[PDB]
Amino acid sequence: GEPTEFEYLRKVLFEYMMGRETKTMAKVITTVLKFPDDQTQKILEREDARLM
Amino acid sequence: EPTEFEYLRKVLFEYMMGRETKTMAKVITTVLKFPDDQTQKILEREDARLMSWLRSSS
Amino acid sequence: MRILILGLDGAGKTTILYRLQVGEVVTTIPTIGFNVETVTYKNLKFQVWDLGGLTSIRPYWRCYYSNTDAVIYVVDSCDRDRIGISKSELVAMLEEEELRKAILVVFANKQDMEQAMTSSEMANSLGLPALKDRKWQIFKTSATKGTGLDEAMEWLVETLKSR
Amino acid sequence: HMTREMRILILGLDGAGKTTILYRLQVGEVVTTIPTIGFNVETVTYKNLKFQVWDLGGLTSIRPYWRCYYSNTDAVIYVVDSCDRDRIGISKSELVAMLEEEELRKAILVVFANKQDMEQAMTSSEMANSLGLPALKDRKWQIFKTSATKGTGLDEAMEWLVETLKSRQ
Ligand SMILES: Nc1nc2c(ncn2[C@@H]2O[C@H](COP(=O)(O)OP(=O)(O)OP(=O)(O)O)[C@@H](O)[C@H]2O)c(=O)[nH]1
Ligand SMILES: Nc1nc2c(ncn2[C@@H]2O[C@H](COP(=O)(O)OP(=O)(O)OP(=O)(O)O)[C@@H](O)[C@H]2O)c(=O)[nH]1
Ligand SMILES: [Mg+2]
Ligand SMILES: [Mg+2]
Repeated sequence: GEPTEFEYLRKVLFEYMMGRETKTMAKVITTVLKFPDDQTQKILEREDARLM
Repeated sequence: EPTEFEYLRKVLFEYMMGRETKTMAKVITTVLKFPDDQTQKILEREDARLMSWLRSSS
Repeated sequence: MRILILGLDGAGKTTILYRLQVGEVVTTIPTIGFNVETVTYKNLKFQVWDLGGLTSIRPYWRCYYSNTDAVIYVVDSCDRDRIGISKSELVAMLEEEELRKAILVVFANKQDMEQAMTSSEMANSLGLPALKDRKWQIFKTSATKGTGLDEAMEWLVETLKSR
Repeated sequence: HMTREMRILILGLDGAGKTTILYRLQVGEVVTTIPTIGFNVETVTYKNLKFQVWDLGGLTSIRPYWRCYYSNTDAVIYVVDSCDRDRIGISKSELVAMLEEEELRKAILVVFANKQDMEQAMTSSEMANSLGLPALKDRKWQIFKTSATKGTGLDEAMEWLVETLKSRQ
């Protein structure tokens, strides 16, 4: 059995990569994948800087 | 830990930081076994972003 | 308005979402991810997020908390063994700064069953009378039959309309 | 095109020496490595030309991801451990598979028969035969004896790659 995180990430990453609810999906991705806190900070700072 | 998590973190970090995004989008959609319809939509969208960058002066 | 539907797996979250959207029972599978639909009640639109409740994915619920106006917390009234789990998830979530001002409605679901706990036991087990600085109410629901939903939603909407 | 930054992939089975080669090319020395679960990409300067060189991890389960990186590839450096007699057939089948990809049609192939400093190393000729290289009619290819640790053969292999790229139709 595939780790269930894969199914979870397929849904989250599809949404994110299609530009839908990207700040939320970025939080989820960085959490699910257990990124080191410094990388997470960098990723979420760049997400916030996306101009509408 | 799944081998794929370490791999996905390296790849997602580059993607989310805006580096080599097309290549990374191909990798992410392959690793996570996305269906080809969704993959082509995602890749079409990357190609459109790069097309809008190449044709804009500013 | 943004609403989260939370609760353990099997509680009836997804069944409630589509009962609210299309007034019918739908077949479900365990939600490994989320469902999102906009729902129209009393000429008003809510974006409702139904988050999966399986053990391995419960920890990701907090990722979705930013800008939440209300939580519908769905509890299987027949599941006496895991009401303690629901209570610990409810305590943990209400400590989150992002939900400081959120309205909490608890749906004591599966009240169509004879094995259902009463609204009263459930409030006590969930620690609801002890909650401070919180607007909250509990309601008896059956997502399959349809009972209690229209009335819980009347309360949530009016409470949201009043701040 | 010689003027412009070109793209090289370094591929091959885990343990072949890919990451060691990448950094010997970039900084001129042997560095300590771990198993690459991902990739390393570095800008490499060779004969004052700039290469975007991608060193992709060779563990079995992440080899299916190699093809994701094939777009716009000018050259593949295919690294083969000259002492691994048990897996030369696996190196062969991974090579056969990648050379079917349309994304790689334009790419030149340079095979580094690596770890030739070792006593039990297979000869270049035995390896070329084992990999099926003489059957690659439609592919510009050459095989070179190399040692990433001792530096031998790298400059000659790279000189051939650069001459071959310059000669492209
Ligand atoms: N008897 C009865 N069964 C219900 C009721 N509501 C939902 N169910 C059933 O409970 C089971 C689980 O319902 P779901 O809606 O999929 O549960 P969920 O909370 O979304 O579960 P996850 O997706 O894992 O988080 C299904 O078989 C439903 O038909 C109810 O009010 N009464
Ligand atoms: N004797 C000898 N050892 C080498 C040579 N090249 C690499 N090695 C050693 O072989 C081991 C594996 O080398 P790497 O560079 O990590 O192998 P890799 O191909 O990058 O492997 P993955 O990252 O799993 O794809 C290391 O201990 C290197 O020092 C060589 O030419 N001669
Ligand atoms: Mg569900
Ligand atoms: Mg390596």
